[PDB]
Amino acid sequence: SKFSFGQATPRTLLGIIRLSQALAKLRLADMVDIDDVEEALRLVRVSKESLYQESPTTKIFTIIKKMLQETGKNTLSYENIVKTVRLRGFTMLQLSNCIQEYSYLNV
Amino acid sequence: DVKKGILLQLFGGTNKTFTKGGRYRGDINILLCGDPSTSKSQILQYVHKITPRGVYTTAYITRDVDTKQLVLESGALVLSDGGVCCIDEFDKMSDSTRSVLHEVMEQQTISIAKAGIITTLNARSSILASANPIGSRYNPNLPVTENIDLPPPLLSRFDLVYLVLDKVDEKNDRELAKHLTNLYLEDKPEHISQDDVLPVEFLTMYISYAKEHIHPIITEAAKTELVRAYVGMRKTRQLES
DNA sequence: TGGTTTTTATATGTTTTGTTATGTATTGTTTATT
DNA sequence: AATAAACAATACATAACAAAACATATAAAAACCA
Repeated sequence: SKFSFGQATPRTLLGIIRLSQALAKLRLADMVDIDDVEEALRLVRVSKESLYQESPTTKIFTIIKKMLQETGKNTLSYENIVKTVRLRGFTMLQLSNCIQEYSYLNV
Repeated sequence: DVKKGILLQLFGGTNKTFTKGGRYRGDINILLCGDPSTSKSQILQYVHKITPRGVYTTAYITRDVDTKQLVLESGALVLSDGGVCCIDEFDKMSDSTRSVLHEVMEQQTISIAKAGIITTLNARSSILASANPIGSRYNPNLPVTENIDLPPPLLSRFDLVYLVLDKVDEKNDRELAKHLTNLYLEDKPEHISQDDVLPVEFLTMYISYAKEHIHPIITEAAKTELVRAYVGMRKTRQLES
């Protein structure tokens, strides 16, 4: 698109490997750790980044949508959603309010 | 296709001649085009490390006055009147020096007509040229004959072209990055021997034995499948290639 | 005459086609050297 | 004859637009039955 430029090449992957080797050479180590690659990728992404210059019931909604993406049944008998809400960490009053809100929203 | 072509390009073929006025050499001139940043230069160096004669780029007759004689003084293709010759950046090359490669495409000769010398001479090896799609690096919305900015007369006479375009996607480039880091997994590739791979010293001995011990004849029995293979591109340089 | 239909004048919209200006890329021209 | 390099002159791709072909609409004229 509009702000795009170039594409990913294997020479850039080789340069990322070379920059990780240079970062390991600057730390005088015989091995390449995980700290060099995450610095090199941050370096190559911030090299182009200068051009731009709660969940209280949303978690319950994602849990209900995960159960709606595996089977897709909007029933009135909830026996598994109440068990995963009990093992998810929160209470049942917010669960009942979320059930009433999404039944009012008709999902 | 590319590795098979350079393998049979260094295998050569059959060079047969007549008694007085005819000669033919089993030879293929190859060209590479498509997406950049892949193994192209690697190949362009690897083959320079395989052949015993070749330059990484024609010669010229001279009337030497000290001995009053027509000497020749050269390098490049002239030196490699045997083996291969590697040329990179074919599209950025000038048009004045394209006329000498226009003769070495299928004629394998040098015809100099200048001050002091009018001489045609022997100059056959095979070219290996790597080119680029102008500024395009290949476009799917344009034809192949216009995307590389290469003349049709000089490209129909080319024996073999190679679309070495990448067309990046999944479950391919992932194996590419995995194979490039698999030798970075260990500090030394001592584990390169337990696979189906011939060594270099056995390969060059087999290639040198096959190039100097086999003179194959093209019988009439393969006539019928050749005619129909020609008409599919027709619906003589391709037939000679 | 009198209503009704048909053509024309006026008015605007749509798509194809051809012209021109211009910034950038290509190509020719000259001179020194091999 | 070829190469190189600095410079000038020309061509080219496209932007912006004009204009003609192609197309429709409706109030006023104009035939025209009747």
